[PDB]
Amino acid sequence: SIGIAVILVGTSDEVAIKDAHEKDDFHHLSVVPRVELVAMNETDPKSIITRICDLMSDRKIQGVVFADDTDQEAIAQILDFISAQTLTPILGIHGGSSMIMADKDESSMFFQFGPSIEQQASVMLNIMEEYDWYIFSIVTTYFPGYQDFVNKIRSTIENSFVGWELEEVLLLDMSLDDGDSKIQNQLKKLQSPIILLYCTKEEATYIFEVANSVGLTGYGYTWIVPSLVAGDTDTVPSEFPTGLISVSYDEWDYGLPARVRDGIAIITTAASDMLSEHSFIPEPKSSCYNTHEKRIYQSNMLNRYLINVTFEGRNLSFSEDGYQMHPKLVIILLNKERKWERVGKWKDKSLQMKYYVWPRMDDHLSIVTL
Amino acid sequence: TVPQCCYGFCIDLLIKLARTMQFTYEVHLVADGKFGTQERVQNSNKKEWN
Amino acid sequence: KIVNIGAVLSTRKHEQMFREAVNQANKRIQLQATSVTHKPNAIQMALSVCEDLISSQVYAILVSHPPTPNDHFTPTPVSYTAGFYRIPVLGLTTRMSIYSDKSIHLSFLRTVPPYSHQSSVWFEMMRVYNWNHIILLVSDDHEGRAAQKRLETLLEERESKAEKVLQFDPGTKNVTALLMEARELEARVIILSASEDDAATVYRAAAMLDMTGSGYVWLVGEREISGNALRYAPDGIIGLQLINGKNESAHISDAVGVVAQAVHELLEKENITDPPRGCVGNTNIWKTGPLFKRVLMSSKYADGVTGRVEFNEDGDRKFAQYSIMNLQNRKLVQVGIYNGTHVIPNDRKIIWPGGETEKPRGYQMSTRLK
Ligand SMILES: *[C@@H]1O[C@H](CO)[C@@H](O)[C@H](O)[C@H]1NC(C)=O
Repeated sequence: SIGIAVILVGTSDEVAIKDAHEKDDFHHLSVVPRVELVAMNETDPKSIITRICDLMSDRKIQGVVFADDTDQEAIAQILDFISAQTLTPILGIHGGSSMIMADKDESSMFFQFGPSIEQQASVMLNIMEEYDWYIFSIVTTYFPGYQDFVNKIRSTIENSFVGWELEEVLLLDMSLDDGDSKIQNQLKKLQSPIILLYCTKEEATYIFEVANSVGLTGYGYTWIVPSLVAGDTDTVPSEFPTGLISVSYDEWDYGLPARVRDGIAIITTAASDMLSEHSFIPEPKSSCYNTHEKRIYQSNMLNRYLINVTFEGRNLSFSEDGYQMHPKLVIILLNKERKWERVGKWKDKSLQMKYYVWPRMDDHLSIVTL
Repeated sequence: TVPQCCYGFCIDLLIKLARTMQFTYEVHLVADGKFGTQERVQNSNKKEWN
Repeated sequence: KIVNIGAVLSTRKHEQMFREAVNQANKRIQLQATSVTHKPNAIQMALSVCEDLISSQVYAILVSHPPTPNDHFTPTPVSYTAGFYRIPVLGLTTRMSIYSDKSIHLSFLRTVPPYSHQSSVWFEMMRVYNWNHIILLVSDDHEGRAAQKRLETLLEERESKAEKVLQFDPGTKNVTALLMEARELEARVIILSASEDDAATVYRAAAMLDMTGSGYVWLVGEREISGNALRYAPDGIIGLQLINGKNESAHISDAVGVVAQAVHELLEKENITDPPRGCVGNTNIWKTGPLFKRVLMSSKYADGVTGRVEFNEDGDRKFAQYSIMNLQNRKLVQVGIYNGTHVIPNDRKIIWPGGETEKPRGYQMSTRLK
C-alpha cells in the first residue's frame, strides 16, 4: 500500500499512460500500489515545490516518478534539491528531468534515465573506428563535466594498439567580452578532419556560426556532438552544419508508456525486497513543511537497494553516480532537408550501423592491389 | 614472510657504504618481485608506480 | 530610473542597520531596500526568495549567516533559487568551501575568504621559520580536500613536497592508529584541519601518546580554536583569527558600497533589460547578469570600513587580514599580523609547546634506514 505519484508536464496522452499503467504483472509481491496522475504547467520552481508538497501532504505518497517535455536543464538540479532535502525517492524518466547534472548530493535520493558523459565518449569513439577516423581534435567550453570528457579519451587512446593521433585541445570561454576575435583566431589552428564538440545548444549555435565565418563546416570536416547538444529532434537552429553526427537516447520505439511501467516496477520491487527481508518500510509523517525533525528514521537502505533491480528479462541496475549504466542508444544524422535520420544502434559495447561505408556529402581515387 | 640470507656484489657494497657513512640498516625483499613501472588502476585518473 | 536591491538577514537590528545604510547610500538612480527574516527550513527559504523576488524585482541579494553555528546548509536554497534566473548574490559571512565551485553555484560571491584559503598564512609561517618538513593531517571531506589541494599547489612552486598526508574519516572516535604512524616520521611540525568537535578527539589521543611535549609544533585553523576545543588543547598551539569575520554589520555597509558602484555603471550600458518579476510566470534566463557579474567582480572598491575589497576569478575576497594567535596559560594572546602578503610579529614573545622558549628545529634525523 505504497503511494506512488505520476507527474506529467504540458500536453501528453494521459489516457494512453493510464491505460498502459495496468500492463504489468505484480501479483507475486505484496505491493498493491497507488497511482495518482497529476498534470500541471511549467510555471516555475515554486509551483513545483508547492505541487510535491501538496501531493505528499495529501495521502501518504512513498515514491514519485517525474516526466517532462521541455528542454530546461536546471529542472534536474531543482528536483535533485527536493530529493536531497526530503527523503522521498523520485525518478526522472523523460524531458529536462533526464538531463545529467554536475553531481548528486551525498544524501540526495535521485536517479535518472540516460547515459553519462564517459559512456557517451566511449560510444562516440567506437563510431570513429568503424570508419578509420584516426585524426581528430577536441574543442569544448566550461560545462559541468568538460574535464571528465577529455580525460576519458586521453585515458582510452593512450594505451591502444590502434594508431590514435590527437591534434590539440581547446578550452575556449564563451563568457568573455570581446573575446570573439580571439576565439575566431584560435579556431583557425584546427587541421584535423574530425572535430569533437562538448557544449550546449545556444553556444553550439554560436560556435557553429563563428566557424562558418572561418568556413570549416563545408566539405572535408565532420562534427560529432553528444546527446544534450541536439536535445530535441523537432527543432533545428538552421545554423547546424549539414551532415552533423550526434548520439541520442532511444525514444522512437521506447514509448513513454513503457517508461512509467518500468519505473513503477523498479520502485515496487525495491520496496518489496527491502520490506520482506528487513520487516520494515518507511512511512514518514507526510508533511512537506517542518521536515527538520523528519530525519529521525534513516532511509538509506532503500537507496542502497534501488541500484540493483530486474524484471521481465531486463537489467535496470543504476550506478553510484545516478545514471542508467546500461542504456539503449541510437545515432542520428542531419540530411539536406533539416531533420534527424536514424543511422545506427548501440547496446552492450556493441555497435551496429546500417551502412558499410560512410556516404560522402574530385581527388578521391580508388585503388586495387593483390 | 620468512627470514633468509643474502650476499653478493650489492650486499657488500652496502656494508662499505654503511661503515663510511655511519648508519645502521635493515633489509627486506620486494613483495611482488618487480623492478618498477608506472601503470593505471581500476579506471582512475591517477597513475601510480608498482 | 529606479532600481531596488534585496537582502536576506536574520536580525531586527540588522534590518534597521540595512535601512540606515540604504538611506545613507541614497545620498550618493534611486535605490530602495527589501529584506526578510529566516525560516527554520530550506523550502520555506526558497519559496520566500522567489515570492519576494517577484515583489521587488531586485537585481542582487545579500545573504548572511543566521545565528546557527554551522551556517552551511542555510545559504544553499537562496543560491539555487537566485542562480536559476541568473541574478548575482553577494555572500557576507560564509566560510564553507562548497560555494567556491562555479559549476554548482553559477552566481555567488564572497565577502570573506573560505576556510580552505587559510593555508597561505601557513605557507608564510613555513618560509619565515625555515620549516621544510611538515605533516598534513586532514579529514576526508570537501573541506579537507580543498585545504590539502591548496597546500600541495603552494608547496609545488618550490618543488618541496609534504612529508606525508594522513586522512581520517569524519566523526570518528578512534585515531590512535593514525597518530602512531605519524610518530615514526622525520618531521615534528603537524598541521591539522578538522572541525571543532572532531579536533578535540585528536587532541586527547596526541597527549596520551606523548606527542605534545618538547620539540613539537602544532599549526591549526580557526575551527580548531573555537568551540569546545580549548577544553582539551595543549599549550603553545598557534591558531588563526579573521580580523572582521564575525562582524556582519561591517560587511553590510561595504557590500552596499560596492553594489551601488555597479548599479551606477550597469544602467549606463545599452541593451539593458530589467530581470523579470514573474516568479510564477517566467522560466527564461535574464540577459542581464552574465555581463553584470563581470563588471561587479572587477569593481575594485577604493576604500571601505573593513579594508580594500577585491575579488579573484572565483568570487572570493582578496587581501584579508589575519591575527596569529597563541595559547599560553589557558589564555590566547595575539602575536602577529598577516596583511595578505607578509607576517609582522609584535613585541610579544612566543611560548612553544613543552614550556621551552626557543624556535624548535622541527626535525629529527634518523640513523636507521630501510
Ligand atoms: C603589510 O606588511 C608589509 C611588510 O613588509 C608592509 O611593507 C606593508 O606596509 C603592510 N601594509 C600593507 C597595506 O601592505
